[PDB]
Amino acid sequence: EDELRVRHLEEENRGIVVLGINRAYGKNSLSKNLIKMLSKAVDALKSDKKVRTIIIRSEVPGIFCAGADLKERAKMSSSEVGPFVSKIRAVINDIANLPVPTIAAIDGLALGGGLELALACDIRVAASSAKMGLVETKLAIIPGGGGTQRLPRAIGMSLAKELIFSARVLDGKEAKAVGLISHVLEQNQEGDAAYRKALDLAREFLPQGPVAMRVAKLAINQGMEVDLVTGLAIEEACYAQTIPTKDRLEGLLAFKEKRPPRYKGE
Amino acid sequence: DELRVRHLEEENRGIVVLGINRAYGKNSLSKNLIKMLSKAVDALKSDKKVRTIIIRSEVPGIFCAGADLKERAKMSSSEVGPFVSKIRAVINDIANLPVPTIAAIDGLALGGGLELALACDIRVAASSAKMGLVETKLAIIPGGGGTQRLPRAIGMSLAKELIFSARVLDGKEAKAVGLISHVLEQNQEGDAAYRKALDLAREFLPQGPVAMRVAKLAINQGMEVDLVTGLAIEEACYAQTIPTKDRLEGLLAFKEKRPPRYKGE
Amino acid sequence: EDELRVRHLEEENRGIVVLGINRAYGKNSLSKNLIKMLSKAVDALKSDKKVRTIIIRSEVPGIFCAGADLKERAKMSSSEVGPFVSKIRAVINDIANLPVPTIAAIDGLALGGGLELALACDIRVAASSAKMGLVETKLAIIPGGGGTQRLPRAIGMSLAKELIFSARVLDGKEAKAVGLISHVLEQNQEGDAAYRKALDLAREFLPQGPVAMRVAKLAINQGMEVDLVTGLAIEEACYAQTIPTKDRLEGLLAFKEKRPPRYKGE
Amino acid sequence: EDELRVRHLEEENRGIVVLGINRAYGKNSLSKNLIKMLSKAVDALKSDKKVRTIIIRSEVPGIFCAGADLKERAKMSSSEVGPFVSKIRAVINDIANLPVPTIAAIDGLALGGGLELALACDIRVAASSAKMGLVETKLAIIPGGGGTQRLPRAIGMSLAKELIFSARVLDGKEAKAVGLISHVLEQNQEGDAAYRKALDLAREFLPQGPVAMRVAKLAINQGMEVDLVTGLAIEEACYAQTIPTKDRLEGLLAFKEKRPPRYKGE
Amino acid sequence: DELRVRHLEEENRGIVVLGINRAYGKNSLSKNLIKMLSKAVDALKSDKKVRTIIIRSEVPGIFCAGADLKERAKMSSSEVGPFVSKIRAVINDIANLPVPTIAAIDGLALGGGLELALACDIRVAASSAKMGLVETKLAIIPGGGGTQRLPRAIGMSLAKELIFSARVLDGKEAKAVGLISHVLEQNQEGDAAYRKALDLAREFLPQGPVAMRVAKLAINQGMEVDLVTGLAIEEACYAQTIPTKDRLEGLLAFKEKRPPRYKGE
Amino acid sequence: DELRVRHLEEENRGIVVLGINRAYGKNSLSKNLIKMLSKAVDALKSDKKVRTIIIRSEVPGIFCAGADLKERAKMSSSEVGPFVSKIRAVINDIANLPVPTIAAIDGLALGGGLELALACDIRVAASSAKMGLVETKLAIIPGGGGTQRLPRAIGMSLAKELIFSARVLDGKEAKAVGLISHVLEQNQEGDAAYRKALDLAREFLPQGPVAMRVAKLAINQGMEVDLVTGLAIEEACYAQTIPTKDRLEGLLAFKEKRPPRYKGE
Repeated sequence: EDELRVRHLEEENRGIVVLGINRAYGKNSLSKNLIKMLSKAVDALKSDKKVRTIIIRSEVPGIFCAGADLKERAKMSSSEVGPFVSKIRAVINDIANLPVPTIAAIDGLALGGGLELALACDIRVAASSAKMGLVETKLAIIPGGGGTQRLPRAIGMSLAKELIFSARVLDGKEAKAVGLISHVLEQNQEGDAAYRKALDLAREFLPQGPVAMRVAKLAINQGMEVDLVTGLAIEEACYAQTIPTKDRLEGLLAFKEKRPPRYKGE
Repeated sequence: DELRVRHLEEENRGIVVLGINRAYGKNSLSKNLIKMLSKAVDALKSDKKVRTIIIRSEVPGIFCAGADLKERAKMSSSEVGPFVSKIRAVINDIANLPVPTIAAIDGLALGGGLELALACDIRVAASSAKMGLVETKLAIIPGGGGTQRLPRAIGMSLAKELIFSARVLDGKEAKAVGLISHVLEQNQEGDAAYRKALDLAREFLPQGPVAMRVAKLAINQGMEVDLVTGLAIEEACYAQTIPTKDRLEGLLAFKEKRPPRYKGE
Repeated sequence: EDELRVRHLEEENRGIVVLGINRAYGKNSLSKNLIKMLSKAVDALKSDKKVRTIIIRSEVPGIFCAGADLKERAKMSSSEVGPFVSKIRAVINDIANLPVPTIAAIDGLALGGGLELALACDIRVAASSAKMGLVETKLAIIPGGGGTQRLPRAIGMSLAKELIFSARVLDGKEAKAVGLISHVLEQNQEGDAAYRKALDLAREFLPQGPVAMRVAKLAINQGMEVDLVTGLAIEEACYAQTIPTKDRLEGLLAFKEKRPPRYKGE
Repeated sequence: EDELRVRHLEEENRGIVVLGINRAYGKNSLSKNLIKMLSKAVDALKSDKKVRTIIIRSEVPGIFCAGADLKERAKMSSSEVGPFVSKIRAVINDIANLPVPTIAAIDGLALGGGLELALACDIRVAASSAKMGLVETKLAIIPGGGGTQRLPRAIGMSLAKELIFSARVLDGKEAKAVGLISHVLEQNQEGDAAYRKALDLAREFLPQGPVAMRVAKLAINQGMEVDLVTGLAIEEACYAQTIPTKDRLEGLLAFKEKRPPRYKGE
Repeated sequence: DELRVRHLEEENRGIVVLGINRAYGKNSLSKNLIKMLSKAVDALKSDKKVRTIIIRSEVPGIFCAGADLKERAKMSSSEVGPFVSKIRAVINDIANLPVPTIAAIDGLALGGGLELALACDIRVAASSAKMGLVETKLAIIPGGGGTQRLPRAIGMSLAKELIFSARVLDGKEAKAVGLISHVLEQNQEGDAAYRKALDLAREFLPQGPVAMRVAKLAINQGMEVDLVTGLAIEEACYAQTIPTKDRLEGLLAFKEKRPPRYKGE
Repeated sequence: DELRVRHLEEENRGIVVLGINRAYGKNSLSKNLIKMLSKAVDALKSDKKVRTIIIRSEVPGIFCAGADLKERAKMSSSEVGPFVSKIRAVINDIANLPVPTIAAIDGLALGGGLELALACDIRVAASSAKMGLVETKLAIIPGGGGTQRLPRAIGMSLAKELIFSARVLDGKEAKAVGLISHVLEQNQEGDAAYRKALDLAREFLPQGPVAMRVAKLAINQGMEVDLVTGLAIEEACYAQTIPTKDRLEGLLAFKEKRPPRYKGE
């Protein structure tokens, strides 16, 4: 539908792919079709061994993602609501599990599923003028795209509760103050400052061992959700996977030869 | 009268205030207060109209100083553990209250007092309020859930330092370590935190009663298990809002550009 | 060997034991020998009945611990690397489980296993000019001393990922900002300002009931890795161990006679 | 009134407390009034210090507990059902947490809440002609008293799913075969064979250290629901509570003096 | 034709059968069979009429021998992990199917085949059927969920012994160790397990569909978290059956003393 | 010399036997025996050639009666806990040994003795051998990890009954409740369990040593967390066998129709 663009950058950004939501007519809302294409694009990247970092952003200035489509929802029977919402929770969850580092570039409004999708990314950067929040309670529903789990985990229980309870919408500076995002930018004339920073942060990842980066992610994500001792065992298991890699040795042969390693993900 | 339960009205309709009023014992958690607190909390657990609860003190300069140190000295060792466990228990029921809860700290909050506040979803305190867990200074440990809720609320390292040092912080410091989410200058009446709490609670009033409750359950429950199980819980909680009249009124209210009229169901 | 010195301070500071890494020629790297001595000291302190607080520091200005020695590593068989790194992970984990309060005085560089050792301590104090990070990914490996677990738990998942993915090194001032350390200050002329602070902090711990302090640490460490309900049960079981102590009585007595308590452990 | 009987036995049964359900007119179903009494009797029994073992049984021949009273349920508006069922669940869980060993004597029908009640007990004894099961699915609902959790834990997930999915009722012998009960025996002329076997089993628990017995239950119940390593720290904290008991020393003293021990709790 | 998905009728209406038809390679989990399997499994997740699913083999004497050994020798080290994980993931989706699942083992079930059976809620096998995880004999380990579901199904001790020894058991032994819940003597047609499966399936058909699904969720999810969280999960699952027409029918039927007639809703 | 650690050979190569030779105390867990046991276990953790470990007593009719009472009665309150923890810690180190472990029970196995056995992967015992946890009869509770390993091994209800009644079971009863995986009639030499253990041990030897090690890790670690994390752990362990020469050998062996010859790596 062209509503979702999957670009593979080059040159200086080689190794970076970008997922851009282009559906201004719907405020980039999650229509039953946009999640299909999203779910489709996500599975594709799951196995894409070339990718080293993934940026998720919008190509519609002023808007990141307004969440689920109110229009379609009001035309859904109760027995259909649950299934559709769970579909969104699952795609958002697959995104949280992408193999490489993920960065959400919020240059605009990010509500409900929009922020939940961003919460699924490893890192979030946003313009100070961007607005985000989970307003589900004002509609007598609750965040249904993982938000009740990821928000408390990212900023703490007390603040995640207050935001969800008051269904308050924060701006870039506020989100930054509560830790919702790790970098607050000054919006530029093209309305893509968050994206530029994300790209910049991404390049910063490109020079590392592809295999080490992926298992580092796995150790962090998996370990945080089990007791520390099991987490340590998981760290050992991920570390073991970097040992028989050419890259491990290429790393050593690069510093001994005083030269930038040329990792291949092997 | 050592425990006041007020159902506010008009603009504050839906807000219930639990006020500790034991000036004589510095609002210490005596056997009696603990009993009345438990009755109060259980009754509210089943109250259908409440949309937010505020826990505060009706004695200026004092939130709650903790367990009655006098009664403790009059308990045999075999009675200590059971008693302290009753404190840990009631404080845990407060943490599980169905609706949003706000602790208004306008005075001293020590031991069980601070733990009581920790059981609340949100904490608001005056700058001049003093709070801390000084159990280690008495050769014991926080026993009202503090060893669990303090590290969870501000991180392990800071929680450990505070407990190991038995340090007491003022409102400003509490805000700085994230022990509370709102801090402000005490006012002439000595109820600044309470006034602020009231304003914050009003912000919760307009939301769907059913969704607010299951939202609380998904957060409290989900945070204590792996994320995947958490998502399943979020799914089971969301599912309960679908067949509610409220959910429909929300979509209707949105379509008729007007304020939603929620009644729970 | 004087590579790992164990000082048992006394009078005014009695109860405080200082563990000093002194391997200037190797930047306090975790050589095979060091971990062996470290493990012996840790295990010794484990059962020491007079300790009340342990401070871990370097006696080498500008260097806390550079992490795993890159020399010895480049000389290991792929089947040896794993077990070596695991020994580091294990000892660092024994430090995490020391029975009493532990403080890390970071007056110098803390990289890889060095920062991981500091993470294993209960509290971290550092100089603003001190550097620290986990740059493993740059070498196509991941943190192996527990970093993938403790870093995310201490400063949050997103920031921990950003630091590990980019392999960024922070200074004390930045570490404070992200909550990596609890106390930051300006290095003094002696180059031991973190240490002075650590010492001052440890002294705040001395007056408290020794038994209560140990089970408080047990309740917290253990409770943070399980559900809150079980954590409450743990707190109860830990509290129970303070009820039949002489110190608990002394405490209620001191309070009565309005005087300073005199604790002896039991 | 006498719908719930609490008896404090003596002579050779001193220490055994019997809780008998006596509501024949309603098949001992869990009516609003019966759950209240049960909750009161349960709450009081926790703080009870002389109790050494509790037996839950029925004063009515051929019937243990039919579960919830379908009469009241039909008169309950949808908004009242969930809260009432969670109350049955909570009380049954309190039964699961009683301090001393618990034994369910099943001399009759045990359906739904009745069986869930028996599952909250540490040990289940039943007449071979006793019938028991969770038939909620035949009513388009699910076990609501902890059955979805306790049945799978007690006899395994596969067998638990089959019983709940088919809403099958088993007899005492098939219950023993699937491990639902520990002891099964031929019913006697009195119709209280299970109860008699429970008393004998109970008497086997009396001669043991009361404190050790209690913390042992805590250690078993709590450690089973968390990772094993945390479970080991829980065992540690529980063992500690027996160390400063006079009973521990009595045990050692009784062994030396080759004579039966005389414990008193403390 | 390698994967037949049937929607039975008559007395079996509501039962869906997924049959593996690849005698060519002992129903081995080839790249194609896996893609087809995943497509069908995903399709069944949204199938709103199915009330129970049975997984079986349409090839007498063989259930599924596991991953295709021929294809494996052609994969690079970098291709193995991904492929094995795909299998582990598809087997996990089967384990998460909304309705009751029954594995009918009338033949050989090795590695992925036995792991596939472990993903089903219930297993029935002919006494002459052989099954096991022999990965260790090939210097690898069960990679389809076996190291997790086997210990959970039969216990740690027995699972390690089977995996350490890479031993193959027959239906009778599988019954003895609790690996299967139902064992029967095989028949000429070679489909005795499938026949028993259908009969068991029919036992499930009359129950409330919504209650059946949330019961399965409560059991699967609660089992992998602490008991208390598990009770909260049960509460949330039970709540979803409260506002259903089926639940009122259940009560109406009991009062009219007739068999209830459920429709999901 | 109270603990012999021998590395067998000729058909038994790869098997190491751990023998408790301390009859003057019923093989009780003395400070000294614990020190030695801990040293052996820690040494075995790096022994690159071992493929299976057997723990048994070289004293007829006795496995291990647990901690030594004589020493205990000489320890002050402050020393018991630390010592008991030391027992729990070493027994836990045994549960974590890298290779399959079999406990050969040919005699009395009480307290720490049975607990040590519970730490092994598999338990074999003579029908006449006796074992149990009688701590509660001494006013204490199992302190070697029994409160945790027993319930997990035979179920909560049974472990509670055994611990509460401080009952002693014989090999036959141990088999019936699942406490042990194999029971034999004792032989004239009084080492029937040992011979069984050796035979069972020899069945492990041919398998890929790397795969065996990571198989145990997947099983032990996966069983203590949620299934999903467990599947992730299995993936990480599976991944380690991919770049091994043993895996390739396994496939080549099959192809050339000949028994595989693994050397680890």
